[PDB]
Amino acid sequence: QISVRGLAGVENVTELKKNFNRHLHFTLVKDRNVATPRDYYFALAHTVRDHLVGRWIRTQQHYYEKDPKRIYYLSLEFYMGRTLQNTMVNLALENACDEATYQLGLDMEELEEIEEDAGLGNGGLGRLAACFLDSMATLGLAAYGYGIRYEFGIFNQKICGGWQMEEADDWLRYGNPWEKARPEFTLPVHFYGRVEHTSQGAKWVDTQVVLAMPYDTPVPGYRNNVVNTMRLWSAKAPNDGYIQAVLDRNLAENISRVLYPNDNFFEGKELRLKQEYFVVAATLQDIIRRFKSSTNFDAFPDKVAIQLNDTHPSLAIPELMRVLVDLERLDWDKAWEVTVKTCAYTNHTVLPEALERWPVHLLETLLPRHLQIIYEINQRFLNRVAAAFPGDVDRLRRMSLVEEGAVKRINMAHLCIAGSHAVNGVARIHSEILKKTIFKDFYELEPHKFQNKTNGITPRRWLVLCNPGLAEIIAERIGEEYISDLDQLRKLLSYVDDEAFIRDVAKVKQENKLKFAAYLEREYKVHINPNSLFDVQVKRIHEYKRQLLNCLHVITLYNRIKKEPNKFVVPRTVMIGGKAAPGYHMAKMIIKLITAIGDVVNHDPVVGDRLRVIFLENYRVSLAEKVIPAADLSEQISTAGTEASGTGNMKFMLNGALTIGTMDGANVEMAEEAGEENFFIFGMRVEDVDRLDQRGYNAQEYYDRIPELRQIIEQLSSGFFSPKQPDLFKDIVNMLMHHDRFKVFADYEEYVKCQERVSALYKNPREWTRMVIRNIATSGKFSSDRTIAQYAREIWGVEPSRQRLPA
Amino acid sequence: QISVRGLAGVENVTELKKNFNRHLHFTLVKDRNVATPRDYYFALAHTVRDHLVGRWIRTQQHYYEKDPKRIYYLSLEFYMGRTLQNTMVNLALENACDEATYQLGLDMEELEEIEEDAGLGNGGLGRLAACFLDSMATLGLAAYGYGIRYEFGIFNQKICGGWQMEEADDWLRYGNPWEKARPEFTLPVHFYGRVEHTSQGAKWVDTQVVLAMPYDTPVPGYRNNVVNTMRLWSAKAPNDGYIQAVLDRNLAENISRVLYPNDNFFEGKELRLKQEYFVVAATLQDIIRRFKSSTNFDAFPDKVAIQLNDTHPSLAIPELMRVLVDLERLDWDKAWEVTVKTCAYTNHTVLPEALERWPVHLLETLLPRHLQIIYEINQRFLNRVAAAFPGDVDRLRRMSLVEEGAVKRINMAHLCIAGSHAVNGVARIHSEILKKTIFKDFYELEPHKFQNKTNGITPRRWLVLCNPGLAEIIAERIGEEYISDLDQLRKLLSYVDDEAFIRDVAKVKQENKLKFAAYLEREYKVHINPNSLFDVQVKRIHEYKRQLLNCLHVITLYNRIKKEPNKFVVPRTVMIGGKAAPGYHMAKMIIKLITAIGDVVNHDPVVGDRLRVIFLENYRVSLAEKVIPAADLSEQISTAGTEASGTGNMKFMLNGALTIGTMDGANVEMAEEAGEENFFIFGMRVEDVDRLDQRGYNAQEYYDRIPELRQIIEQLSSGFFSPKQPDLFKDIVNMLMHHDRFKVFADYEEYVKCQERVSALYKNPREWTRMVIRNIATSGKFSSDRTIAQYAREIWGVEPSRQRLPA
Ligand SMILES: N=C1NC(=O)[C@]2(O[C@H](CO)[C@@H](O)[C@H](O)[C@H]2O)S1
Ligand SMILES: N=C1NC(=O)[C@]2(O[C@H](CO)[C@@H](O)[C@H](O)[C@H]2O)S1
Ligand SMILES: *Cc1c(COP(=O)(O)O)cnc(C)c1O
Ligand SMILES: *Cc1c(COP(=O)(O)O)cnc(C)c1O
Repeated sequence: QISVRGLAGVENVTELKKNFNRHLHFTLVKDRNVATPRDYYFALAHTVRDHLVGRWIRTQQHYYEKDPKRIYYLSLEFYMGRTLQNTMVNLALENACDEATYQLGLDMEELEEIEEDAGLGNGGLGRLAACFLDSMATLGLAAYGYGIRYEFGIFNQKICGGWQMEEADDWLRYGNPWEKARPEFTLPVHFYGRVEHTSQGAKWVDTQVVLAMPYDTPVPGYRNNVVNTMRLWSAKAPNDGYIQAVLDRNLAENISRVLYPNDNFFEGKELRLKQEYFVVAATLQDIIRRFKSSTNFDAFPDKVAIQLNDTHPSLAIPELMRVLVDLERLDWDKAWEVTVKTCAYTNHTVLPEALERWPVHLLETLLPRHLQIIYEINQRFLNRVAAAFPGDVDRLRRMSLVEEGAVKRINMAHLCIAGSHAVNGVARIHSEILKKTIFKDFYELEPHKFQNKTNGITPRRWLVLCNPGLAEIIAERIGEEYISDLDQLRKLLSYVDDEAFIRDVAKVKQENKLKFAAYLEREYKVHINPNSLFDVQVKRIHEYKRQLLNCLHVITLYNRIKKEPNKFVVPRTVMIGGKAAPGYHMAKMIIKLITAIGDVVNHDPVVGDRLRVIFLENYRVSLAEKVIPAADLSEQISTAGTEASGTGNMKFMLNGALTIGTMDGANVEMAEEAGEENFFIFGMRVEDVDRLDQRGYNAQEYYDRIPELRQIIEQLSSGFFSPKQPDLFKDIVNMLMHHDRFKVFADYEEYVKCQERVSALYKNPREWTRMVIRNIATSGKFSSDRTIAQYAREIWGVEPSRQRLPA
Repeated sequence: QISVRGLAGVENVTELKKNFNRHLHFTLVKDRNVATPRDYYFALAHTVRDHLVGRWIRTQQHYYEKDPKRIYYLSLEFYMGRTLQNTMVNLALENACDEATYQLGLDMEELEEIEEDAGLGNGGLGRLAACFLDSMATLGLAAYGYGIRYEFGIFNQKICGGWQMEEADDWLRYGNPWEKARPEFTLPVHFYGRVEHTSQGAKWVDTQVVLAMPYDTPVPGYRNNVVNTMRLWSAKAPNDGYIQAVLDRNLAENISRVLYPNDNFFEGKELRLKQEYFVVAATLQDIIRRFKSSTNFDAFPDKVAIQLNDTHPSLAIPELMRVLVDLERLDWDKAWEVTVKTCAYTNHTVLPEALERWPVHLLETLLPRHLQIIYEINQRFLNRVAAAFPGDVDRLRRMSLVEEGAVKRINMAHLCIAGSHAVNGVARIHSEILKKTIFKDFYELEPHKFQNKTNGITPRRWLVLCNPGLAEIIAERIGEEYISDLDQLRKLLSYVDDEAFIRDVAKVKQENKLKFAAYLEREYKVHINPNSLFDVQVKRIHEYKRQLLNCLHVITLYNRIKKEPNKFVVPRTVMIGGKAAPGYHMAKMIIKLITAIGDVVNHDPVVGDRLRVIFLENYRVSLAEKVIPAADLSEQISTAGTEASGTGNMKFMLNGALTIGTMDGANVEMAEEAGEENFFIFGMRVEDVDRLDQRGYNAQEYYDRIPELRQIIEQLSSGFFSPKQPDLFKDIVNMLMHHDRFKVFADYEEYVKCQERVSALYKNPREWTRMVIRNIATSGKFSSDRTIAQYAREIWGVEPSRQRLPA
């Protein structure tokens, strides 16, 4: 149908139909009379998977022959979403499969909806790892993603009576056709025990053993025949009254059972620590095995890079030291040099509650030898600090890996900086914040370590896959090369006055909105005006992200309409979605507030179809692929200094929405790329937030001086949005008035004014679309191909390549 | 190579090689450079599995079109063993696959050894169900085996310091290529809750739900293109703080986690009761669904037969009543008629400790509605008894389903008899014992219900598969038809004086013994004389089976040699193997005694290679396939009246061993078929045991009057076989002298004398072999094809067929 989806060659289509029928018969053991839509999905998945296999085997043997430096991306989260369409896109099989399935009397898009998301992440950090794997494969890097194969991923969210309920995400229930179990590469992981000091050195003994069984998933590059591996570990009990002993195997296997559902919040639970060590211990043995199968560990950093995704895999540092010192018998100083040159650390947030600080008593019991190694690292590190800054005793305590207090804790971020040759933030403003505030001491000691690597998103999933209509009209003008060279979108600036292109851009958006409006009615029986401005905020629910600020604007619009009902206003559909961590009460109250506002606004006859408020249930990767292409306005409204980067922001920019946002995270760079005239910027800058903190934030001041704000708070308190439970939102009001860390009231006036300017521009379709074209055209910097190329050249010391392997 | 293994056609071999390479590449994602022997096994298994699929689909659609009466064999155990070779044998693919793999540079027998046993049974009862599935498919019956897919089967036995250690049988670790998950047929099973009585009847409410997910395994008939299904249920939690809630899903899923390892012993544990209801509830819903997809339940017994394998699935009776009365709204009397005509019950033992008697308080809590239905059944049943035998109040209490006492219990055997139209024992003597003793009251009320169905074994697995050499020399004389018509072996009687046949029979045995003697040295580094008489007792370790009587003989032989070292004796290798239930102390002591005797006997220089005692570790189906063909003497020495049938006995008879045995179980019929002159019969008959019980068994009498026996007991007590632990076997001696339920001493003299006659005959190879030929020739009755044909005609009301479906 459309060119960017590839060729539907007669032979290809014939062969796909044949192999589809083969799998339906031999693999699924079905015939067309009893086959369910799910059977058809699986037959297609197996058919597409067959085309990966040759390339996968050839890629891995190519790496063995050439022996390039290997990149190991360690993460507790990989938010992959669905795999079928992505694989077709990267293998240029989409049109052929569409044709093949059409000839068999099937609708391929219907089959695609059957696939479960691989929801092995919480949000942005997990999704970044997924985009990164795609870009590493597309750039021909010998890269491996290493993580945990959670039996249960991020919970499915149901909304009951306006409240979030959590349901287990049993994503493996029907099987996963993409993974290949590799039980032959099973490795032991040790826990507990004690340290014995001998003549030959330290020995870690009397441990409990859990087995780590790997499952490999292929990661195809974009039309380059490279297929890399994501290896995820699953916990298995070793095979050594009777019934209870067998049942108790569950205890060991619980390590890989479930993803911790906390976004930007540290929970110091033992099971989480076990997960972190489990992935690190299994992965490092695998790395070392692969390295030896190429004694001389001097060359280890030349053949191995380990990227630590946040501090979650920080135990890699002392584990690598443990193996090199206790098992390989290297001297400490040599082992340390190898470790530092091998490891690099990426920080993803400065929120204090997100920082991992593990109680010493936990490490003492679970990982006694690692604790010893951490103390040794700390002593040697602090000796360097003392030598560089003689007499500065407070710096010593500020920089220590060990935090003193009620309970002693290890600061894992400090461990990561000490043990890595490179430390990066994920957007320019964030990386500057790291050097100026939380890691200032470390920057002063080792400034060469500190870098920036601004985040990105893969344009395969986030344009070609989710928005083929837009990909096509772009390709019609500038060709297909931009899909793996997103900077080429700049060429679209010469079409900003092109009447045909303006018309096409606007038509594609309208089509996307109609499709999404239909999806809502079918799957959720809710009716929306497709001619309204689609105002979308989708991301995890958190105070710092300020869904509450959005809520205040929505209530402002509602109150203004009620005050002057017969005055024209630009119709809006305000869509908010995202999951709250199960134990985060305020986030759950925010979800309830949004639905409560919807209940009032959506049933007020005077409002009509001029304002609608919808809570998008179960926001996840597959839903992002639907809603983002349909959005007109992207809400990126975190308090300045809190969103390290954001990546949702980049997705909306690429898909033809305009952005209303603070100068926070990557928004700063997005505005810089597009021009501030083409961005709806409002609110405090970081410096303004600092000034307010110095004199003290008093929310009452804003309440006292802004009558429209006062009205809203009075409505909330009095039970306007909760008639039968008048005090339901008192916690929200109390927080806003007395304990608001994120200064919601301080940005309210500028936000509302800025939103009026959004409405003004939307009334002029042509100028709206021209500004959109200016955004899409300057979105190139935010390709994860650019991000990964920078990691490769500036941290890993390897050169990317766009050359293809033989098919 | 040999004809009974089928044709190796050039096209077949070419196609098998092609599909093998296809699976290695696409299914296993390997190439020949990195492929492990296990990968090669899986490639072959998938290749052979492909040939089942068409036949499997066609068989099931054939049953749908013809709508024959369906047979449902309900069992908690299916001891399947390995599947690869069996499938090849039944599809006539063995030689073709051997050729194909040979041309690829692989040894097929080596690949076969990689497959794990499906050890979903304890021993004889579980293996009977497996043989029965094979025969039902071979006889073209529309039959389904229904059970539980245990994650862990019968434990792997290791011997450490002469003691049994148990290891978890993680049989699914590398995957099971034979099964197909059918998540679309998942069914809810209910537990706990309470009964509510309404105007519309009883309602079972507030239950906890566990999901039952079926996995289907194909069961191929012998070269008839029939492929039936064994459906095994796996327990799954439904999808509805957070972390602990997810982890607690394990509790529901524990139902299908592990096989209870008790052989002939009832353990009244709640988890076991849950397993029993789980299989029954899921299976009956599946049966009813299939029945409705052909309201009028009058025809239910014409289209459905349910065979209860022991009392383990006895809850089928009240569950069927529950569904018919509570859900389908049939009146009680009609529901009962349907239930009785649908259900039939097979009793497998009379040992009192094996009988299921469930505490009422357990049923009350777990299955409150079933308890109510059981009481109602009991009241109506006892009203019939009272009417038939007026005034006989003791009969009423003897026949009650409810047993009074300290704890009230339900007698599940009584429930089964009341609710079934047919009750059978498993050998003629056993069925007579049922009518004369334990179910005498029931027989008097309903004599028409009571039947015999003498057990059998499948000659596919137990001759063609495990002993191709013997199958071939038989086929050379009388053709191949005997493999599905075992009565044709009678034709071998006309070769009993044929010098060539005598030579061939003896050569095949010698070859089997050499092969097994080699297996011992390779896998267990133990050296045995292959010219010795192979004296084998393999079966679960139990007092009633009297491994101890064997031990007494072995020590007698040893003492006689030590007394007259330079006298000639027929050399023997005495092999004993089998598992003990983990909580059965005496059985574990027996294993320790056997190894302790071996330690002394095997290292005594004066004995030399004249006597060896070996404990066969980890006795299981795959080991039975090796040792049984190598055996000369089969030990079947249970106390008369205790072994309901035995089936190991039949396996040895078919494979050219002579039998030393009591007149117990099927031994009686085996002796009857072969002639008592061709059997080594010894010991008390049932009537003799009864006489001894009447006057009281005094073991001291035998100790006092048999000096050879006295010496052995003195050796045991004094520490001759345990120097460093002199009193190790005091429990054994104490039991033998004072608390021996199985009268070991009473059969000692006759056993030893009988064993002397065995040795005498073995010294005359020609006459030994002629007697062997007379056994093999009369083994036809003990084909499970004969057994199943009798079930079909006399219980299920269906006609077997040897006609083949189209290929
Ligand atoms: N636990 C986190 N989750 C995120 O999304 C974080 O990482 C993302 C990827 O770098 C960033 O874009 C987000 O700003 C940050 O909150 S940190
Ligand atoms: N729990 C049991 N295990 C058996 O082997 C039993 O059933 C077999 C099959 O009918 C019989 O051959 C055995 O004699 C009997 O012990 S009963
Ligand atoms: C991109 C993405 C995120 C991150 O969005 P932000 O707005 O940057 O927080 C979260 N969840 C999903 C499902 C995503 O696709
Ligand atoms: C046949 C068989 C049995 C039953 O043997 P008996 O001697 O009848 O108790 C037990 N275990 C296995 C593995 C078998 O193959």
